Amino acid sequence: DDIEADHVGSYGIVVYQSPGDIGQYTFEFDGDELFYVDLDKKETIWMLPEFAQLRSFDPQGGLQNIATGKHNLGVLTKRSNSTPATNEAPQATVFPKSPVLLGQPNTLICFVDNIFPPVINITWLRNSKSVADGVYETSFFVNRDYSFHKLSYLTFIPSDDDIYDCKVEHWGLEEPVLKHWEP
Amino acid sequence: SADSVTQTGGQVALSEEDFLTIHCNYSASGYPALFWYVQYPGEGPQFLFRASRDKEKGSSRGFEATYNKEATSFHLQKASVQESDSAVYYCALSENYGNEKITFGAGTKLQVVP
Amino acid sequence: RGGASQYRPSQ
Amino acid sequence: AVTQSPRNKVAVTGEKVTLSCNQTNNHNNMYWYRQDTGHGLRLIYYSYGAGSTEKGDIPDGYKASRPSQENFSLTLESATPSQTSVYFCASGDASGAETLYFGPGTRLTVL
Amino acid sequence: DSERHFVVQFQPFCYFTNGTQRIRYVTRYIYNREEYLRFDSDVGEYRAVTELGRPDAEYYNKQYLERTRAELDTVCRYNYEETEVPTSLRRLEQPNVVISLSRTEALNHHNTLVCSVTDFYPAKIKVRWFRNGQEETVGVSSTQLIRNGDWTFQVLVMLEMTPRRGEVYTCHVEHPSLKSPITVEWRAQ
Repeated sequence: DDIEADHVGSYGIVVYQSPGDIGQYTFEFDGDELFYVDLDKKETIWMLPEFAQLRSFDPQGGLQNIATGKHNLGVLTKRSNSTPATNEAPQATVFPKSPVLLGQPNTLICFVDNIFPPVINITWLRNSKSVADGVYETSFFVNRDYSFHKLSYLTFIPSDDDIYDCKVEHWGLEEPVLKHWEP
Repeated sequence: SADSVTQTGGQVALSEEDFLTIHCNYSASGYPALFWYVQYPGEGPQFLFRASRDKEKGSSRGFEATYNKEATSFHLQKASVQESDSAVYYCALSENYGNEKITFGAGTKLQVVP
Repeated sequence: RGGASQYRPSQ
Repeated sequence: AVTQSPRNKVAVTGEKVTLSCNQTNNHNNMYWYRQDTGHGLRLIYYSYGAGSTEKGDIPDGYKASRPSQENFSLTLESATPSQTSVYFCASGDASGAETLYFGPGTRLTVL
Repeated sequence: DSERHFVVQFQPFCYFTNGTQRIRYVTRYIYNREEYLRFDSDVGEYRAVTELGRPDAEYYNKQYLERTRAELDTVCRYNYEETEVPTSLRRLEQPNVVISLSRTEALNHHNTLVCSVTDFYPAKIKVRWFRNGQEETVGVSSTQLIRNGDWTFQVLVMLEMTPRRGEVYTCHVEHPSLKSPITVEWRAQ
């Protein structure tokens, strides 16, 4: 069923949700995040800074299409007689970016798939304590089944006495789910 | 520089049943959609037609223009003007950015003599 | 500068 | 139809002036242009929807408000002679390469 | 029922084949996770996918047909030639290659060599195992290619083996980013 090609560019994916007027505007190329537009700062945030020096995108295009999202989400909601979205339980998988070496700076990656709707909290735990630094995450990527996936990154130094957990909080989960990981 | 549209000087005078041509060349950084608007006396500009890509022709009420990316032109054409065609014609464009900011030219005044 | 596919409005 | 208020207005330098625009087209986008000899039409401010205000190409000396879908005002806090012009309001359906529906304009002269 | 959540999704797709010689432009309109309307350049117009899209089909085709068809050029082809060519299609990140032995080394005892190939881009790559300069074909397996999310991938390639005196095992890696193949050696002590 899936369409095949050498490359796939998604120039302007719009995700608009209610309540809360929640929006995301992104550009994808071959599955990777080119950028997302920060709607509050009206700024295009590039995944790879080096790219922004050779290409660009006016955030206004993001604002415009996001506005149309707000418009279409209302026409469609009403048209569906308010059929709400059906929650899904997301799944997390934790792995290191590169081979783990004692005392060698590394990055722990938490891949979360089957996210729907696209609202979630992904945080990290070290020795059961939440981490607040060196944590970054991608935007919501689109999936063929229209659910989403997202990845969170945690910089850390491999150690024999350190424990890690990727915590995922979502409406489709009764309690936050912890995906454990140890070197 | 910012996108701009350049069209024939200021005022042109024709006789009724003459053929009409109003030039428009554009300087754009993306791949813009092109338009022509007409402003009759005491009114605001009103849409004539658009063209989104090279070789596409827009038309309305006898007026037409073809998107020519090679010469970056969108020259207005009209077979035989009438006195009521007297007005100000504007060339304009919007970018493929999704911006929806429409940039206009300086406008060209057309006087079709009775 | 990049172009973007336009989300078209309904109704 | 798009209607502007007022149609005519004479003001003095330093005066606070506000031009009003109303459209019942149910268009999401609204814009404010000024028209001047040699310049054609130049975008001052525009809006993607109620509560939104985006600067155009020449926002300096101006401010705008989109308190609702139908209305979009342009305000000249401190009128200067350079702001003498004919202001035009337009609405559009925010569909890429959309067509604009203009009002008949507002002639403003700052003496 | 305040906990009712609603959402829309607009998913545009520019499918490129053999450069821009062939392009398929698809636009999907989604409510919650139901695609109800879709434009497909191969089809040439908008088509309702579900009942929900019935009300839009006619309006979209009457209003946006030409403009949407033209984006195959004004968005897809334009973005590929003007923005992808100098960035995405130019990105070359060389893989880092290291070898590890799964179990403690016991001469003449079964074991597994793991070649970790990480941080490379693009995704297309080839990893081969060699025993004393001879390619191994049996006992070779690999994990799934992993998309790290930062424009790099990784993969683990395993070789079931038996360390013997003087043997030299080589992990061989070919990738567009390498002018020459990377070879890492593991020697049976």
